[PDB]
Amino acid sequence: QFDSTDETPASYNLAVRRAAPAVVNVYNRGLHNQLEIRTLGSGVIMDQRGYIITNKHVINDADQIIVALQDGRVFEALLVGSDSLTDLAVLKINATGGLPTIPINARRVPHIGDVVLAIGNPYNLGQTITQGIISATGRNFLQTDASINHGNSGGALVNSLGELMGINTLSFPEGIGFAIPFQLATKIMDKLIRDGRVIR
Amino acid sequence: ETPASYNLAVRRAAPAVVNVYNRGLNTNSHNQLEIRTLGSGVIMDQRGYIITNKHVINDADQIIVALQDGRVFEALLVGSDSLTDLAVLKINATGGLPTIPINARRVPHIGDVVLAIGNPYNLGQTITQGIISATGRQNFLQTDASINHGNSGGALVNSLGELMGINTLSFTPEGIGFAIPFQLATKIMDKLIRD
Amino acid sequence: DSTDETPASYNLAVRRAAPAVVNVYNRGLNEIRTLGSGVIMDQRGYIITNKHVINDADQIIVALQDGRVFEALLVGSDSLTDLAVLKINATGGLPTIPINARRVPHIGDVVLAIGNPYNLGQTITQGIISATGRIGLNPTGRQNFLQTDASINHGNSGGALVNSLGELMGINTLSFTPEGIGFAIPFQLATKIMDKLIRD
Repeated sequence: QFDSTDETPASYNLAVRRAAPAVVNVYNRGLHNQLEIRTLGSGVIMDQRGYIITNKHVINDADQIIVALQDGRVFEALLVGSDSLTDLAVLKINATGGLPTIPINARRVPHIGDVVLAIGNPYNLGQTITQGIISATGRNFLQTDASINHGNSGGALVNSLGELMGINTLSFPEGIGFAIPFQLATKIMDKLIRDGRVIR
Repeated sequence: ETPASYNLAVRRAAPAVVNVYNRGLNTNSHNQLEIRTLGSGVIMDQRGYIITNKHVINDADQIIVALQDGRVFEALLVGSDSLTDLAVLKINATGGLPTIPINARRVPHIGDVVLAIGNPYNLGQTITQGIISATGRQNFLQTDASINHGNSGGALVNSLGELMGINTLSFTPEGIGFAIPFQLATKIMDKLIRD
Repeated sequence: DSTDETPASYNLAVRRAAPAVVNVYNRGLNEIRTLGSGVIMDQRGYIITNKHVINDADQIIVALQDGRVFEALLVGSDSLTDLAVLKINATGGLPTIPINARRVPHIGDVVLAIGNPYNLGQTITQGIISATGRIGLNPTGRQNFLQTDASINHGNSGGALVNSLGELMGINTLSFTPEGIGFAIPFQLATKIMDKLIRD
């Protein structure tokens, strides 16, 4: 009939290996005295210093914020700042051995129709990769049909090369989810780190 | 490196997919015109004939068609076919109209990548991606390209931007949507215009 | 213009694998009590399906995409994996599912789910492999499930999850409002379980 032994399966594994290591699980814990998870989501390690972007609604009223990396390391995180208007928050973790960081191509712009992968921790199932495309822009938000669920907020939306296109945030309905464009997220992050708040 | 993308199909076809609005009098209040329902449509040729779904325009007191390039028109119902749930509209434009790419010899195959183009929940034109899941579903294509209220009457195109069908309705089931195949849609349209 | 271009398509995977995926019907004394899918694993007529689909069946019917319809015999089942092995006896040759024992599934690989959701007739849906097992304790309670966003609905259980080459990656389980979260028993395990149920 046919022998597919030497053929190559169509795959986005390259984007996964490049980006997924930098996407963390974020847990919002509350203190009767025992510390339990109140809500959860994802976050993206933006640079070597341990700065991480996540959504503000994921960390609101946390008595403790925990960050878990795909490689097994767990950290208690410091809340650097947050911004309600963009629903973004920045965390800081103090790691010793080096941290994986999300690929960022400063010159790339998402285009409608681009294939994208959503990376997050839906329903605490553990890191999950889902695929779709950029459905619309301007919304400003990117819209995508890459399946997003509770637990994906604050995680990454990357293209087939693993470059960050945005930070998943909202899920409207089938296949309607939104991400904050990476240019805006990066700008808000720098302001939160520099000023501790977004001056407008 | 080049990101994998269906942006070419989008640029070739999305310009011809319109936002359709069915406005009716609010007879429970003061008969003021208000949006009763909405969907999408596909501009089929330069004369301004547009295919949409019959259920989207049923009982409209006024049919509005909005193009992605900013132009807005009031449209006229040419006719409909309840069996296929298709309707044809006509707008009178000047300056030229974007039209949907049609390859009359392309045969849709199960597994072909498709993009559904429409206006779900009136959020503005939205592109979703899936494949052709089955055919002859009776003459209907089935697809897992996400379809939502607002997509009805819009275009289902392949990665080249060629029209594969007119999205009609989705079967909580996930990823089950149907479209009238383009050959049939076209035959029905010419008949409604003609007779 | 686009006359000579070629539409992106997974029709090849479909042509290679879909003929071997069957519609399974569990009938009870009186009609249809429940339905699902199955995968013909070899020419002798051995078929894998899920145990829950055939539990308590008075008569198990198997329908092929080529239009042949058979009454199947239950060879055995395993509630752990929720797999059942059926046997049909046919005069004509039988289409079998492509199996590449050396293929290692990767997170990010494109996959097609093939089954009979809602008894609409065989349906192909596309997604990617979202995860290949879990190292820690998690909601599935298990460690080797393949997870995928290829749309899975009632009727898909027991059907095939294949890659773009048509190679069997796994057997889709019961349907999991979450969106794009579905699970399959990896093919290496399904193959081993089937052999054990056939021999003893």
